[PDB]
Amino acid sequence: PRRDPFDAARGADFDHVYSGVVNLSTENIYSFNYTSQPDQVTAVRVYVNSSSENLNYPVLVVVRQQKEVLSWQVPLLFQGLYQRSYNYQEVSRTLCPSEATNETGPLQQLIFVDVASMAPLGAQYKLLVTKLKHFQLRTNVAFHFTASPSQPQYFLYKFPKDVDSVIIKVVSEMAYPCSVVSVQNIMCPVYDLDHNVEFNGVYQSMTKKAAITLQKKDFPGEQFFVVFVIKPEDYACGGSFFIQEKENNLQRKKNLEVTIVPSIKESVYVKSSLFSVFIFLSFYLGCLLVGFVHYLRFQRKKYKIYFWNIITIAVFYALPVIQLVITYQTVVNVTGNQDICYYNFLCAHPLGVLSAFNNILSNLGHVLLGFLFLLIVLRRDILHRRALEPKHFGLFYAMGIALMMEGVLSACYHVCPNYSNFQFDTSFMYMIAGLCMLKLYQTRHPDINASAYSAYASFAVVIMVTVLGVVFGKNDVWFWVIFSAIHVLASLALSTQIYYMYMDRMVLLVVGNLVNWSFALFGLIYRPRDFASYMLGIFICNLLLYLAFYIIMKLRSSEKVLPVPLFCIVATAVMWAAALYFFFQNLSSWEGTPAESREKNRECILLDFFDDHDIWHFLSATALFFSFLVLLTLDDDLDVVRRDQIP
Amino acid sequence: PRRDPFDAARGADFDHVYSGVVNLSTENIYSFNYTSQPDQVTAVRVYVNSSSENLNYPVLVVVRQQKEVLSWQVPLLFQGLYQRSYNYQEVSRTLCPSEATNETGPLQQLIFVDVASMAPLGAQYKLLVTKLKHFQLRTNVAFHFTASPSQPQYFLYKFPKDVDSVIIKVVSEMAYPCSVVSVQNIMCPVYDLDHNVEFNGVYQSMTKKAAITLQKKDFPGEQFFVVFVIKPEDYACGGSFFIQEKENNLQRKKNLEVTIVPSIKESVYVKSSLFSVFIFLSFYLGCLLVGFVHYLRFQRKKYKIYFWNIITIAVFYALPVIQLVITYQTVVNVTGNQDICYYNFLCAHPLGVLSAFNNILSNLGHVLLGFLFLLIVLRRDILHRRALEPKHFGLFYAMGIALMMEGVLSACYHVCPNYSNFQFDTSFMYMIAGLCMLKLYQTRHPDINASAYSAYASFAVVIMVTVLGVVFGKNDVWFWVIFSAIHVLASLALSTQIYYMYMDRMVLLVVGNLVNWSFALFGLIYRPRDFASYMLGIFICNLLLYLAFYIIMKLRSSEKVLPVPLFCIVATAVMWAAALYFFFQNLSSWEGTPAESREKNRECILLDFFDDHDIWHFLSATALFFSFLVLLTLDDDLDVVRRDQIP
Ligand SMILES: CCCCCCCCCCCCC/C=C\[C@@H](O)[C@H](CO)NC(=O)CCCCCCC
Ligand SMILES: CCCCCCCCCCCCC/C=C\[C@@H](O)[C@H](CO)NC(=O)CCCCCCC
Ligand SMILES: *[C@@H]1O[C@H](CO)[C@@H](O[C@@H]2O[C@H](CO)[C@@H](O)[C@H](O)[C@H]2NC(C)=O)[C@H](O)[C@H]1NC(C)=O
Ligand SMILES: *[C@@H]1O[C@H](CO)[C@@H](O[C@@H]2O[C@H](CO)[C@@H](O)[C@H](O)[C@H]2NC(C)=O)[C@H](O)[C@H]1NC(C)=O
Ligand SMILES: *[C@@H]1O[C@H](CO)[C@@H](O[C@@H]2O[C@H](CO)[C@@H](O)[C@H](O)[C@H]2NC(C)=O)[C@H](O)[C@H]1NC(C)=O
Ligand SMILES: *[C@@H]1O[C@H](CO)[C@@H](O[C@@H]2O[C@H](CO)[C@@H](O)[C@H](O)[C@H]2NC(C)=O)[C@H](O)[C@H]1NC(C)=O
Ligand SMILES: CC(C)CCC[C@@H](C)[C@H]1CC[C@H]2[C@@H]3CC=C4C[C@@H](O)CC[C@]4(C)[C@H]3CC[C@]12C
Ligand SMILES: CC(C)CCC[C@@H](C)[C@H]1CC[C@H]2[C@@H]3CC=C4C[C@@H](O)CC[C@]4(C)[C@H]3CC[C@]12C
Ligand SMILES: CC(C)CCC[C@@H](C)[C@H]1CC[C@H]2[C@@H]3CC=C4C[C@@H](O)CC[C@]4(C)[C@H]3CC[C@]12C
Ligand SMILES: CC(C)CCC[C@@H](C)[C@H]1CC[C@H]2[C@@H]3CC=C4C[C@@H](O)CC[C@]4(C)[C@H]3CC[C@]12C
Ligand SMILES: CC(C)CCC[C@@H](C)[C@H]1CC[C@H]2[C@@H]3CC=C4C[C@@H](O)CC[C@]4(C)[C@H]3CC[C@]12C
Ligand SMILES: CC(C)CCC[C@@H](C)[C@H]1CC[C@H]2[C@@H]3CC=C4C[C@@H](O)CC[C@]4(C)[C@H]3CC[C@]12C
Ligand SMILES: CC(C)CCC[C@@H](C)[C@H]1CC[C@H]2[C@@H]3CC=C4C[C@@H](O)CC[C@]4(C)[C@H]3CC[C@]12C
Ligand SMILES: CC(C)CCC[C@@H](C)[C@H]1CC[C@H]2[C@@H]3CC=C4C[C@@H](O)CC[C@]4(C)[C@H]3CC[C@]12C
Ligand SMILES: CC(C)CCC[C@@H](C)[C@H]1CC[C@H]2[C@@H]3CC=C4C[C@@H](O)CC[C@]4(C)[C@H]3CC[C@]12C
Ligand SMILES: CC(C)CCC[C@@H](C)[C@H]1CC[C@H]2[C@@H]3CC=C4C[C@@H](O)CC[C@]4(C)[C@H]3CC[C@]12C
Ligand SMILES: CC(C)CCC[C@@H](C)[C@H]1CC[C@H]2[C@@H]3CC=C4C[C@@H](O)CC[C@]4(C)[C@H]3CC[C@]12C
Ligand SMILES: CC(C)CCC[C@@H](C)[C@H]1CC[C@H]2[C@@H]3CC=C4C[C@@H](O)CC[C@]4(C)[C@H]3CC[C@]12C
Ligand SMILES: CC(C)CCC[C@@H](C)[C@H]1CC[C@H]2[C@@H]3CC=C4C[C@@H](O)CC[C@]4(C)[C@H]3CC[C@]12C
Ligand SMILES: CCCCCCCC/C=C\CCCCCCCC(=O)O
Ligand SMILES: CCCCCCCC/C=C\CCCCCCCC(=O)O
Ligand SMILES: *[C@@H]1O[C@H](CO)[C@@H](O)[C@H](O)[C@H]1NC(C)=O
Ligand SMILES: *[C@@H]1O[C@H](CO)[C@@H](O)[C@H](O)[C@H]1NC(C)=O
Ligand SMILES: *[C@@H]1O[C@H](CO)[C@@H](O)[C@H](O)[C@H]1NC(C)=O
Ligand SMILES: *[C@@H]1O[C@H](CO)[C@@H](O)[C@H](O)[C@H]1NC(C)=O
Ligand SMILES: [Ca+2]
Ligand SMILES: [Ca+2]
Ligand SMILES: [Zn+2]
Ligand SMILES: [Zn+2]
Repeated sequence: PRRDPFDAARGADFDHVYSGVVNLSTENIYSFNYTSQPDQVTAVRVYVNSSSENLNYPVLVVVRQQKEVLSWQVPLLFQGLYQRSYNYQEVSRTLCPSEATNETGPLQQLIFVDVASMAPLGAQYKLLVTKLKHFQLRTNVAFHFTASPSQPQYFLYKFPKDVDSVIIKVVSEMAYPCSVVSVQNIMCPVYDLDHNVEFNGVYQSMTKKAAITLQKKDFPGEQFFVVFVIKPEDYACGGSFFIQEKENNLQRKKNLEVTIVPSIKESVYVKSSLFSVFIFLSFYLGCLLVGFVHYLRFQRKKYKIYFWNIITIAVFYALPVIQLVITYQTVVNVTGNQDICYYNFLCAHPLGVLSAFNNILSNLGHVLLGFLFLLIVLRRDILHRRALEPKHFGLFYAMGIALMMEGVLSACYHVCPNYSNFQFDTSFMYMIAGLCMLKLYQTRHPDINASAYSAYASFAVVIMVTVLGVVFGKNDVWFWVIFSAIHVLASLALSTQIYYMYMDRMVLLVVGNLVNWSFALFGLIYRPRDFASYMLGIFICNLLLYLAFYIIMKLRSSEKVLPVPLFCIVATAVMWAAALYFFFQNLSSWEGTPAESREKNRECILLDFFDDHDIWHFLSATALFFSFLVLLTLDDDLDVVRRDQIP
Repeated sequence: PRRDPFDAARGADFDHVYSGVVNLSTENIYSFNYTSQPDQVTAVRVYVNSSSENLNYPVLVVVRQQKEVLSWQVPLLFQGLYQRSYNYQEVSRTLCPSEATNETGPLQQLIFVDVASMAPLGAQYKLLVTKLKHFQLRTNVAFHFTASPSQPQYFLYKFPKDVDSVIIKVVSEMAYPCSVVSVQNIMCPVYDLDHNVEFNGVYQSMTKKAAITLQKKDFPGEQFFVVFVIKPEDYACGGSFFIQEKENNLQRKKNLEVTIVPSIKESVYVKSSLFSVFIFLSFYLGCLLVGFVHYLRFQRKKYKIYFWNIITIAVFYALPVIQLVITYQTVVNVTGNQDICYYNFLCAHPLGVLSAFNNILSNLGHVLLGFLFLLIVLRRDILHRRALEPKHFGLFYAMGIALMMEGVLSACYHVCPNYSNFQFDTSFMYMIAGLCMLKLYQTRHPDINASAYSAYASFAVVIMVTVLGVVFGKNDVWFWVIFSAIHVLASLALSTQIYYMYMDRMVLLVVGNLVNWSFALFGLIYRPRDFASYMLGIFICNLLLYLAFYIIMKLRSSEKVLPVPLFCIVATAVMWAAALYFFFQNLSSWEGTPAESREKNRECILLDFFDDHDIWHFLSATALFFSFLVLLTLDDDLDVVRRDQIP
């Protein structure tokens, strides 16, 4: 079979459109010839059109280079998820470039394009082969382009000498189509197809936003390829089947803008760590100063088992979650799949094997303030015991331990947030609250009744409300039924609690009922994603309302308050308002697909290191500490009445 | 460029070897022609050989059919993991068949094969195109074949009219190379390459064994393709640098044998469920019978808060694990990746959305026997309270709840076992043991000391030993250090405990030390994969061994025993022996890669439903129940001594 390609290989030119017709007894060969100079990269792009009547007899296209062969067919055919098919009549591909070194010198390159078909009568085609002027990407310079499910794109980036780490930020002005962004190494071939893109590099599915962080040391040669591949359907990105438009002539054209920006330096790490440590060591320093001043001026002129049980429970609850999150982080590091953790990729600063270092360093406040509260409670206990030789000190010990464990579990959860972890930190608080309530009720004894046995009934209702939330997830009318059930339960539980402990009585009862109804309407506005956290927030705010009612009844001239109580309460109110502002900024969400969560990402504001969530962590820790301080030292004037005052 | 393929397309013959030389000015074209008859499937296979000097100028091969174009190059190039390359001189592929049905009638088919190269002098090649006689697979008939990294294979299976579910079992005699087995649907194209095989169907990585279960209703047309693809390196399958035989020219040939077998029916499900329920309801029936007999013959002629605390802890520990395993199962069902859960794939029988129904139904014994034990203890407590108007009843309630929770947590773990789940069920037991020991020590009071505070020191040593095991995993001499440490700790802890409670005393001390040293030797022989479970087993065996000294001392004519105690001890001894036998048959392991774990899979022996692990579950539950019964009813004869006997 002696065939000479050069006999019919037409010497073709770049940037020229060739029309043709091919059938069984015909085949078309085009020969393209060019030269590559040193220290310069040239990419070639091939475009083929064919009309859609060629369904049973497509047009087969083959591209031959010195070491590679590529091939496809027009129109491209895609298989849907629900037995549906799509066809695209325009196909474009970029051929893998070969860099030229000064030692090698300029090289001559030859390319062959073969177009064939098996149509009995004839198939029409149009061909166009061009060079790419915009192939190499520059730092800090935004680049716009367009992609299609049959026309994938990819570009080249070279690391600058000084830069040690970069971030690729990709933004589109509209979702649907949804795509995949991949980063791969230089060596050919380049996997830019739907069925092999998620094989080599690191990739992220995206609809409106995407961000990837890279380090120089992981790329030999200090260069990489960025590949953009569109998908035929939006099922994987939270959408439905094909959204046909007026122009859809099948095409899903997505307009994209890409930027590559250098990352921060380690001085930012040092400054952020020092600030975070000092802002909370200031509390210890101030407490020591106040104690020293009081000693200089004013002085001159049983529960152990209830502590060790909680310690044991905390340790043996914390260990497995630590192991699980370690496994998650290792898997994410190894595989390169970045759709596992729901980070805030715009301000996820890594350190070592850690992906988001800031989100873990932000939890220092919980631990430090819990330890300081434990120290204060221990001081009070020691002083009381020495004076005797103040009854619920075990409750305050449990409070401090719960604060510290909240910090620890939040740090564990933020290693890799997904939809299989929030439950641990949500449920530890339920366990601690149940233990504390049971111990308090037993310590109070029945005596009269006591009260009306509402506490364990409410806790049980909480238990199967959590069970029901586990069973049915956003299931028809069950959602509204359980929502109304829990709201009414909280309402009448607060009602009976305030009644069992006189116009102020029913005035405050009506106020509390109105506040609970306001909570109900707020929940009606925005549906609650998770039931356990919703109930926990309602429970905490109900306790705050009860504390407010208690202090308002104490402030009716029956008793007095020291400077420390009202200083603590005003600090608590201010800090709670400040924290509640930041609580409503959600930069990610495990409720939806990773792309939808990525749509909400935001840059960070404080010293270029901390986003809204870190500030929320800080403020919540401070507010909880001050609220606990209010709770502990509220009854101090009653010490004036001697002979075994209120405990 | 008008070119006629038929001018040089030599009419070629099947099963004939064609040799040739091609270069820049020469291209070889072969035309193959055949016919497909109705109700018959034919597949075509293409083979290309090329020598090794064609490194910079390979041979490019293109295959053209009516609706598909395929292409590759010889020698095939593969990229390693640490910057290495491999080249293969022989390539072969199977073309996607098109089945002809009676309404369409026989179809004439034409195929073109084009061979080209850009060598400046000349490149040699050899080509052979054949039909496949053995393409369709039959039921219960083994089939042998051979595969290579550059010669993937795949076959077709059609569901019989009556079989509703099948199992594909693949077996090879030697690992290294390690391969991938995939199941996909009928519609072309077929992904049989390293970079796209894990995209559409369901797949498993294998070295010696593989097993996949399929249901008919998931496949339109009731047929599928089974694809076998070998890998260039063994890194993903627990392997090191690829092994090269003395003979090998590079080629990693793998001999495989594949069988397809129908699955079991629902009658087995019904029979197994009935047997599992009744074998444990027999205990309730016998207890009721003995109570009725005792009533007919012999009669004719404070802790509440502890129970509720334990219940709260159990519930709020159990829930998040349930959510986590639900998420795991949903993910493994959706993504089709069967390397996530470490099942025993040879006897994993699905039901609904459950992948291994037997491994969960085998846990009924724990729950049922725990309920029976709790009922017995409650009866004893009620009778004692009625007689008064019997001290550690809270401890026995704790044991019953612990049996409940062991059953529940093991059932949760077996939903999808991997290297993230054993920690929960391991740690709950440590938490329960610590709480119970603390309660016992506090209630018994120091009085004298009490003892030497050995228990708290031992538990602390357990604490940071578990922490260290979390930190260092098989890290050089540290492994041996911690091993010797906890064996020594157990030895002297047991020595102190027995000494604090007389040649018999020294005899028993020597016996206990020798037993602990035997444990140390056994641990030296086989390394402990997990530290926490090793410590738990050591503690359990030491506990029943301490019970052994207790009874042997009690039978020194000072006191007697009733029929129930010695029946219980003989029962627990024999059932512990049987359970310990079944405990050493490991059919899966998360220590290694999924393929290495699959190497240990085994069929199931009991009623075609239950493997060895299920028998272990049953026997362990029964043995634990009888040991608890031994503990509860050991001191009954001393009730003869009235006036406030021992509590
Ligand atoms: C019975 C005696 C006291 C028991 C003490 C233990 C239980 C009280 C909570 C202890 C501190 C845990 C912190 C609570 C909540 C927040 O961290 C989280 C947000 O991550 N949940 C949320 O839901 C957000 C917070 C909701 C805010 C409500 C409005 C102020
Ligand atoms: C201290 C007062 C009583 C406390 C009661 C609660 C704590 C004791 C443990 C209760 C039983 C839990 C189950 C134990 C073991 C097995 O399930 C597992 C293997 O699945 N571990 C294993 O290690 C296997 C079993 C090892 C057996 C060794 C030889 C008998
Ligand atoms: C479609 O195929 C037919 C034959 O199957 C082609 O007809 C002849 O093609 C040769 C090839 O160069 C010409 O030399 C003859 O002149 C053609 N015959 C006639 C009567 O025109 C036909 O050319 C093919 N279609 C196209 C567009 O090339
Ligand atoms: C293939 O079809 C596309 C779409 O019909 C053609 O793209 C058009 O190109 C012209 C430039 O000559 C533009 O003015 C039009 O706006 C384009 N149409 C669009 C963007 O929808 C393309 O020229 C055709 N030919 C090739 C070789 O691609
Ligand atoms: C290798 O290429 C050279 C030129 O590029 C071929 O030399 C001529 O090839 C044509 C077509 O095959 C023949 O008609 C001439 O007779 C060849 N010239 C000579 C001097 O032999 C050469 O044939 C190619 N190699 C092979 C094996 O065909
Ligand atoms: C390609 O090379 C292989 C290996 O050299 C050839 O396979 C040999 O085939 C013959 C029969 O023709 C056997 O007797 C040998 O044992 C085979 N060698 C092996 C398996 O290593 C093959 O024939 C060559 N040609 C083609 C077209 O594949
Ligand atoms: C190799 C490059 C990244 C070095 C840059 C130095 C950075 C990574 C170092 C310098 C100061 C360090 C911090 C100093 C103090 C603390 C508080 C301590 O309780 C936890 C560790 C932590 C938070 C350190 C983390 C690592 C740190 C931020
Ligand atoms: C025995 C009882 C009454 C002791 C009560 C605890 C005392 C020592 C605690 C409770 C509230 C504390 C204050 C709370 C907040 C601040 C603001 C901070 O920027 C400096 C420290 C300072 C000023 C703390 C000093 C110590 C403090 C006064
Ligand atoms: C009570 C106080 C002392 C508790 C302090 C807990 C701190 C030190 C623990 C809790 C959770 C831990 C993290 C859990 C998981 C991982 C992932 C692993 O790949 C690197 C270490 C890292 C990031 C751990 C670092 C240490 C860590 C932050
Ligand atoms: C040594 C290897 C084989 C251990 C296997 C563990 C890996 C493969 C498992 C363990 C935990 C798993 C993840 C658990 C939860 C999620 C979140 C979900 O939205 C997508 C699936 C995903 C991301 C799972 C993917 C597979 C996974 C990462
Ligand atoms: C005592 C406590 C721990 C018992 C908790 C039982 C809960 C977790 C169990 C009992 C019944 C279970 C359900 C039974 C059936 C189905 C239908 C299936 O398509 C999805 C899972 C789902 C919805 C199960 C989810 C888990 C479930 C709700
Ligand atoms: C959405 C789920 C998953 C988590 C968040 C749920 C909890 C923490 C949320 C949901 C409803 C919220 C409350 C709704 C309304 C009010 C009244 C307003 O004057 C102060 C804030 C307050 C009191 C909110 C506090 C936080 C809250 C209790
Ligand atoms: C302890 C509590 C009751 C103290 C007072 C809390 C007040 C000051 C808090 C609670 C609810 C908060 C608001 C909740 C929601 C929003 C909408 C947002 O787009 C801007 C901030 C804004 C408007 C917050 C401002 C501060 C706010 C009004
Ligand atoms: C549609 C096909 C699969 C129907 C076949 C019937 C099978 C699946 C049915 C028939 C009898 C059933 C069992 C009957 C009793 C029990 C004990 C109970 O404590 C849990 C459910 C369990 C274990 C059932 C599981 C499902 C079961 C085995
Ligand atoms: C108050 C004290 C003495 C109560 C003692 C519990 C008695 C009633 C229990 C403890 C051990 C029990 C036995 C344990 C196991 C079996 C084997 C079974 O195939 C028949 C019932 C039988 C033989 C049980 C009968 C009831 C039994 C004897
Ligand atoms: C104290 C007794 C009553 C507790 C009984 C617990 C049993 C009924 C619970 C505990 C764990 C549960 C399983 C946990 C996870 C899943 C996966 C989900 O996709 C289907 C339900 C299934 C398979 C649950 C079935 C019911 C289950 C086995
Ligand atoms: C109070 C208890 C819960 C604290 C337990 C601390 C444990 C979980 C922490 C403390 C120090 C941590 C280690 C610190 C550094 C490294 C090196 C890194 O390459 C792998 C993770 C590893 C090995 C961490 C694993 C988690 C770790 C061991
Ligand atoms: C291997 C890890 C992961 C889990 C298993 C650890 C525990 C359960 C194993 C390891 C060592 C084992 C012991 C080794 C030696 C003896 C003495 C022999 O006469 C009876 C079995 C007995 C008493 C074994 C019981 C089970 C045991 C304690
Ligand atoms: C409570 C205990 C001390 C009762 C006596 C336990 C005896 C009978 C048990 C403990 C360890 C067991 C052995 C463990 C492992 C093996 C190796 C296996 O290939 C054959 C069975 C054999 C040899 C078992 C036989 C039974 C065995 C010897
Ligand atoms: C409750 C959380 C409190 C957080 C305290 C500070 C957290 C410090 C965490 C670990 C820092 C070092 C480990 C990070 C990766 C180790 C790799 C390396 O450092 O080289
Ligand atoms: C401690 C565990 C004891 C196990 C008791 C029996 C387990 C029964 C588990 C659930 C059975 C029904 C759920 C299985 C899949 C439901 C889907 C379906 O049946 O259609
Ligand atoms: C490609 O162009 C160069 C420049 O003139 C020429 O020397 C070379 O022969 C051309 N290649 C072919 C195959 O014609
Ligand atoms: C290659 O050599 C030329 C000759 O001066 C030089 O300009 C160029 O920088 C060299 N390439 C590199 C990468 O240094
Ligand atoms: C293939 O063989 C059949 C049988 O003789 C013949 O009719 C047909 O023309 C052949 N195909 C071609 C392209 O000649
Ligand atoms: C098609 O028709 C033939 C004619 O007898 C028959 O044998 C064959 O079974 C039919 N095909 C099917 C799928 O039934
Ligand atoms: Ca590449
Ligand atoms: Ca397919
Ligand atoms: Zn958080
Ligand atoms: Zn098990």
